[PDB]
This record gives sequence, C-alpha cells and structure tokens, in this order.
Amino acid sequence: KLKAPVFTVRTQGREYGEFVLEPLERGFGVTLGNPLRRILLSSIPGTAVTSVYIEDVLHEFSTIPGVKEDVVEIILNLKELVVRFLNPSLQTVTLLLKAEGPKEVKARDFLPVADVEIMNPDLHIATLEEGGRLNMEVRVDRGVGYVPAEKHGIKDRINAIPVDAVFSPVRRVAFQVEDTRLGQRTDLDKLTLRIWTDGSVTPLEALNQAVEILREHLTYFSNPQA
Amino acid sequence: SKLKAPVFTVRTQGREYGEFVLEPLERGFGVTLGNPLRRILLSSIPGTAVTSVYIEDVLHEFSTIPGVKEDVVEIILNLKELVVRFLNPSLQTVTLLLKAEGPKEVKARDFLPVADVEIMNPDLHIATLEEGGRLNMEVRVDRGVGYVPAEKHGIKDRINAIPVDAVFSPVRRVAFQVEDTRLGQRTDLDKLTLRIWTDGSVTPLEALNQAVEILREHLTYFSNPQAA
Amino acid sequence: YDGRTGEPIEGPIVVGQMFIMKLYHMVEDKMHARSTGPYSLITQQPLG
Amino acid sequence: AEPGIDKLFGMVDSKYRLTVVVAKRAQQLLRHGFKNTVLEPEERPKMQTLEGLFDDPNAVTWAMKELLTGRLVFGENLVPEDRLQKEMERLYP
Amino acid sequence: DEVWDALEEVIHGKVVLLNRAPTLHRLGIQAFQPVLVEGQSIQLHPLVCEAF
Amino acid sequence: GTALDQRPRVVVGQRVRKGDLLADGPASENGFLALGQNVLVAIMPFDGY
Amino acid sequence: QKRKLQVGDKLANRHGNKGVVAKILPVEDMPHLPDGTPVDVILNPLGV
Amino acid sequence: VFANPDEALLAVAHGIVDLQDVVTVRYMGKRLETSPGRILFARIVAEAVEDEKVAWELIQLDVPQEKNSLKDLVYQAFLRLGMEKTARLLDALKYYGFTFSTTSG
Ligand SMILES: Nc1nc2c(ncn2[C@@H]2O[C@H](COP(=O)(O)OP(=O)(O)OP(=O)(O)OP(=O)(O)OC[C@H]3O[C@@H](n4cnc5c(N)ncnc54)[C@H](O)[C@@H]3O)[C@@H](O)[C@H]2O)c(=O)[nH]1
Ligand SMILES: Nc1ccn([C@@H]2O[C@H](COP(=O)(O)CP(=O)(O)OP(=O)(O)O)[C@@H](O)[C@H]2O)c(=O)n1
Repeated sequence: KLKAPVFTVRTQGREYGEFVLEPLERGFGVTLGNPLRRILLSSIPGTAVTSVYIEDVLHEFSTIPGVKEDVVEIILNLKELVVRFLNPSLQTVTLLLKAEGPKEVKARDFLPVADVEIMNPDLHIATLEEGGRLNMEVRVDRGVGYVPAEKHGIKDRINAIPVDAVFSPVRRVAFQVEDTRLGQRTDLDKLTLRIWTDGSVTPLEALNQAVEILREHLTYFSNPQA
Repeated sequence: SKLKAPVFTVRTQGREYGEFVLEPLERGFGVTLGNPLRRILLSSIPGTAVTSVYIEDVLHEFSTIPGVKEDVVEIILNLKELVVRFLNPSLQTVTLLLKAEGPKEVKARDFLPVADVEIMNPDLHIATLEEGGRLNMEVRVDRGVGYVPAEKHGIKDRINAIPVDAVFSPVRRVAFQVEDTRLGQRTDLDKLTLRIWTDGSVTPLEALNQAVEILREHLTYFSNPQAA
Repeated sequence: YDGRTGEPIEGPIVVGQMFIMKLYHMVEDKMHARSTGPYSLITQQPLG
Repeated sequence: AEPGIDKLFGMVDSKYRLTVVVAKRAQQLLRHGFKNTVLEPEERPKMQTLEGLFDDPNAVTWAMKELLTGRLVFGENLVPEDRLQKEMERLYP
Repeated sequence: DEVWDALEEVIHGKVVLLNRAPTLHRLGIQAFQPVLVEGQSIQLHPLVCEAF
Repeated sequence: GTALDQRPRVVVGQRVRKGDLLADGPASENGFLALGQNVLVAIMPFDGY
Repeated sequence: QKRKLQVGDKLANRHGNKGVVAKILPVEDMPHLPDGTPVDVILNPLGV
Repeated sequence: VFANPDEALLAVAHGIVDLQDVVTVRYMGKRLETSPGRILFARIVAEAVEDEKVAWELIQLDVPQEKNSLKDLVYQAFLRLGMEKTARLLDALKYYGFTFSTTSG
C-alpha cells in the first residue's frame, strides 16, 4: 500500500484559500475535487439580500432625483452586501437606511440591529447631493446556492422589488489535478483546491462544511428501508 | 429548509446484478453521489484473478500441446476469464489442479475441488482434447486490486510457469441514472439509481459498501491542516 | 457522459463502431540513443 | 521562460554578450566550487530531492541569478586575465 | 532505484536540443528542459508543433 | 518479423464439403480478412490528447 | 515477444486516418453511454 | 443583470444561463451587455498576465476569438509585457482552450 496523504493549507486573509492533498491514488484527484466543487458552489449555507423597498419608484428601470445612481445600480451594490447572523434562531432580518444631505452612503449607515453583523461597512451604496434623500428597506434571508429573483419573488410590501439571491458565501472554486511520483510509482495524483469566499465564512470552514455534507450524504447508503 | 433522510431501496438479480435507489435528493446531488461512486467501483474494488499457469511438458507460452486443439496462448486467454470466489477473507492465494485426458471438452468444472474456493462459471470452456491428448495444469489465483500486467508482477511458482496478466476488478459495468422527483412543494429534486453488474465473485451490494467505505476514508484525509 | 465529472457533453456526439488496424511502425523498434560507440574507419566519425 | 530574462536582455547591448558573460561566470563558479559567489545564503538556488533541500548544482542558474543581483561588473579590458586568475586562486584555494 | 534519483539530480536545470527534419528554418531546432517520463516516446508541447 | 501461424477451425467428426475452411491463416477470421479490431469510437476533442 | 498496445504505436483505419497513441486512459475516465458502456477510441473531428 | 463576473459565472454553474447567452454584467466599473463566455475569456487573460488594466486594453471583447484576433493579442502582449508574461499567457490560453473544446460538444 501507500502512506496516508499530506494536507497543506495556504490562506490569504479570511477571503482566499489554497489546499493541497498529495499523494493520491490514480484517478482520485477528480474523484475528490468534483463533488467538493459542486457542494461548495451549491450547498454552503449563507445570507443574502432578498428584497428592497424604495419610495417613489414603480419598477427597477426608474430613477431617483437627488441620487446619481439608478435603481439598478443601488440594487447591484446591495447584491454585494455581506451580513452575518450570530445566533442560529434568526431567519429573516429587515434593515432600514436613512440618508439625507450631500453624503456618501455606505453600509454603516444602516441602523444597528441585535445579533446582525455587517462585514463590509465601507461598501459604497449611494451618493447624495444637497437636497437628496434615500430611505431604504432591505429584507435579508438565509439560504443556499443561487436563486433568481423570478423564482422566489417574495416582496414584503406592494412596491418591494425582488432581488436575485446570492445565498452562497463561496464566490469561486477552482481545482487542478497534477501528476506526481513517490519512489518507483509515478502515476499518483496531487489535488489543488482554490476557494474565494465573501468573508462571512473562511475558505477552510467552507471546505470543512462541504466535506461534512458529503460524509453525511454517504451515511445515507446504510439502512435499506426497501 | 433541511431535507429529510431519503429512502434507500435495493433490488437484486442473483449475485451479479443490483439496482440501488436513493430518493429524494437535493438538486444536483445525484451526480455528486453517483459519479465518485462509479469511479471507485470501476477502479478500486478488490477481487481475484488468475496470476500464474504451469502446464506439463510446456516450456513457454508460444508452444503447442499434442492432442490439444488450442495452443498455449489461446488456453491462457480462456483462463483469463475464470471467475473464482474466495469464501474466506483471510485467504490470499490458491492453486487449482486440473488433470484431463482426451477425447473431451475440458471446462472450468473439471478443476479439482478446493476448500473455501468456488468457481462461479463452471461452464467456461477451457480446451478441446482428442484421443491421445493429456492436459496437466496448475493455476495460481491471487487476491489483488486493479490491472497488473504479467511483466510487472512476474509471478512464477516453478521454473516453467507462465505469468498471466491479472485483471482483479470483479465489477463488470457501472451506470447511474438521475430522474426527476419532487416532495410536496419542492420541485426539481433528484432520484438516483445505481446499476451495478459484477461477475458474481462479489455481489453488487458488497462492492457498493466497499466503495462507500473507500470514499469515507478518503474524505477523512481533510482533517490535518499543515502550514506551508 | 464525461467520466471525470458525470455531466454530459454539452452536445450530442457521433459514436459508432470502427475497424482500426495496428501498423508495424512501433516505437519499440525506433527508440535509440547513444553516448559513445564505434567510429568509422577513415573519417573517424560515429557510425550510422 | 527563464526568470528575469527581459531584465538580462536589457542589461546588455547585445544578447550574445549576455550569453558570453553568463558562460564565463558559470566557469568561474565551477572552478572555485561556488566559493566566489556574490549570493548570500538565503538567495542561494535550491534543489529538492528525497534527502532534502540542497544547493542547485547547475552553475548557469547561479550565474544568471548573480547577474540579476547586479553585484557583477562586466566589460572590455577590465583586468588582465593572468592577474585575475592568480587573484582568484589566492582568494579561493 | 537510486540511480534514477541520481539521474534526476544530473539533468537538473540542463536543457536538450530537439530537431525535426527537414530543418527548413532555425526554429527546426529548439531547446527544452527534459522531464523524465515512462515509455519510449518523446512528448512535445502543442504550441511548438507549427514551428517544427 | 511477424509470426505467422495456422489455427484449426474444425473438430473431430465434423463433415466438411469441398472448399470448406479447415484452418485460419494469419490475419484471418473464419475465412475473412482480419487486419485489425472493431472498436467503439467517439468523434470529439479530448483535453488536447 | 508478445507486444501490447502502448503509447507511441501507430493505428489507422481504411480511409487514410492514421495516428499514434498519445494517451491510455483508465476505464473510469473514458466517455460512456447512458447505460454505462465506455468507448474505446476517441478521434479528433479536426482531421475530417 | 449581474453585479460582478463571479455572480454571472455562479449563475452559469447553476444552469440559469449559458456561456453564449447575452446578459448584462458590471465589470471594471462599467455595465457591459456581453456574454459570460467573453467575460470568462477576459478573466483568463487578466489572471494569466497578472494585470487587469493591461489585459483589458489588450483584448477585443465584442468579437468571437479566432485565429487572427488571438495572434494579435499574443503580439500585443509580447510588446507590452515581455517574453515571460507572454509565455505564461500562452500556456493559460492553451489550457483553457483544450478544456473548453473537450466539453463543447
Ligand atoms: N523529413 C522527412 N520526413 C518524412 C518523410 N516521409 C515521412 N516523413 C515523416 O514521417 C511521418 C510519417 O510518414 P508516413 O505516415 O508516410 O510514414 P513513414 O514512416 O514514412 O512510413 P511509410 O508509410 O513510408 O512506410 P514504408 O513501409 O513505405 O516505409 C519504408 C519506406 O518509406 C519511406 N520512408 C520511411 N521512413 C522514411 C523516413 N524517415 N524518411 C524518408 N522516407 C522514409 C522510404 O521510401 C522507405 O523505403 C510523416 O508525417 C513525416 O513527418 C521524408 O521523406 N522526409
Ligand atoms: N518527402 C517528404 C515528405 C514529407 N515531408 C515532411 O512531412 C510533412 C507532411 O507530409 P505528408 O505528405 O506526410 C502530410 P501533409 O501534407 O501535412 O498532409 P494532408 O494535406 O494530407 O493533411 C511535410 O510538410 C514535410 O515537412 C518531407 O520533409 N519530405
């Protein structure tokens, strides 16, 4: 046989991670990389902005006097808002934003709420000049994966605009399998996994969650109910 | 929004065919479970194969035996199709003895009985002998994994033994099907069906269990971070 | 279907039986290397 | 490509001059057993084997890296060859 | 076994010249770092085939 | 350098008519020219190999 | 000698398509039909 | 309408859109009506040359990439960056071209 492999970690901040597993038996590199990639892109729980309410706008293709950006731009900026829930009981959260005067509206202008943490207060939301106003109501849920706005279409109020829900805290995953040798054997595998997240969960935590999900699903082949 | 444990259903045909159904699954998980299991089943399931052959008054594989229609190369090709089941997990190697005299149709059933060893295809044709032909064979069968060519292991018991390429995998074919299913309000859910054809030495359920164990052991490896 | 991932190839693929032969040009008979060896009589150059 | 090949090509007026300088520096390194190098131990070119990290045995790599460091002087009629050789022996036995 | 490791030590950093006849231009000979492989066939990069 | 052998294609007691095949020659399958193998092929690019 | 197919050997069909074997893949990596049957040879369409 | 290339490629990974479908993506502070495939090609070049502004300058986004455009890209990358980065970009292009030709069908 062959000895147990070595697992190596290289983390950049809490936003980038590289993971190296070597050596592996022939063909196991893709066998491990592909399901992990699918789970990472599909099944890691997270939070996302789901709905938005702005007054005096009837649809997403309108505009607000007093703000340089259109509705689409502020919605797109809201798509990158990262929110972390600290207690497991919290499910949905409503955030209110009040803005007046010539100012640079970021995330920290959101009013504080218990057991909700904003991870990017420096994210740019809007620009107001003199005499401009912005009152915003954003509904944030928790889910998994990517759900388009038309699929859920949940709008708290009659004027609320559904938003594409980027639930996945993982932004990107790539992986590469490279040939490696050990002693006389020369057909072994080395697996490299690169993960970019949004910061709510570190890449190592996301990888651990994906591995745990795969292990739980493998447990399912045990009891032949029928 | 956590999903309930899916139902696992088993259908079996003999010791050679198995269908294993898992339903319902989250969208996209059918491939995520089926493909690695298919790769492991086709790659890493241990089995048994003929690894060495010794024939009387035969010095090498490129010869003929008087009274025998087939030359040694064709006889070894026939012997590579022999399916041998080891009843004892601790057993590693066995040597089957065959002695025959013409005229007859020497099949796999003519091998002398051995304890804790079964021949799963006794009807497999081995040779044709005419009047005056004699066949004396010692066939060494081993446990192993994967495909090992004769030039690699080079196993010889006696001086005149002929090493034989060993294809240890007992699994013949693997397929899996992902079908549409749903559960109440959830839609676009997956139903996974694994179809396994083996040669009878290992049942499809046993191979599936070993594949699950291999995948779990390999998933275990992600638990010891090291700094670079 | 792709054996590495299990996902299908994005388009249908032409598949069928073909008759293929092995040619006598084999790499076993052609691979050759030399560090030093015999030399020619007159020119004292390596043989061919 | 070789690391910093553009820098080396820009450090000389003719690419063949760069080749000549690299070859001569490599010969100097080989003659003295790498004792005349201008590299400090942390910049030394390393090679990975089963036993462990060792020094890179290829002298052309050493000479190229040294040329990247910029501590080497090259030109026409800098020092008479005999005096250079004698001093090289005296400093490095 | 150790002689193969010695061989890996020998060729470290060195290059070899690959040539395909007919050598119509100068790019019919090119220098490459050798990676030791099993088998009896030379492995060539896809992007140099047009030059060769 | 190729090996040419003839392999019997009949059994003892078999009835043979005139011109009936008795033994296959090299590169022959039951009296048909057999220069290669029938394989399942897919026409597609594959990873640059 | 009993020679098996290896990398570098030349194969051809009857219509003038020739090529050397450049890669031998394991069975689990080859493209397969929905019933689980893998293909034996992959030919590049760019030669047609 | 996608806020960044990562979102568009995530939507591609979920089967929402194809690589050849024309959508709206926000890239480099601008709103481009393009396809996820062309955004992916731009990202490939940018990561190969380790320079986003120069890579954006080099590529022609609004055309399918064919022999002439790729050759012009290689020449311009040579001129702007040097042999080392040009070779790195060449290797990246070879890898991704092979990968996408395999699964294209
Ligand atoms: N510079 C160069 N490159 C060539 C040439 N011709 C082919 N290539 C390359 O080789 C690849 C495969 O070409 P092929 O698919 O044609 O295969 P082959 O190896 O040439 O073999 P044959 O089909 O000719 O078989 P044979 O039994 O007739 O060989 C025995 C008879 O052939 C002739 N012959 C055999 N070998 C050679 C050789 N080395 N040089 C010249 N004549 C040769 C000769 O007259 C001999 O007396 C092509 O793509 C090209 O890269 C050539 O003239 N010059
Ligand atoms: N006497 C020779 C014959 C061949 N050659 C070399 O072999 C190559 C292919 O010729 P070839 O005839 O084998 C094929 P090609 O023209 O590339 O194929 P296609 O149009 O059917 O696709 C030529 O381009 C020359 O470099 C040579 O140097 N001297």
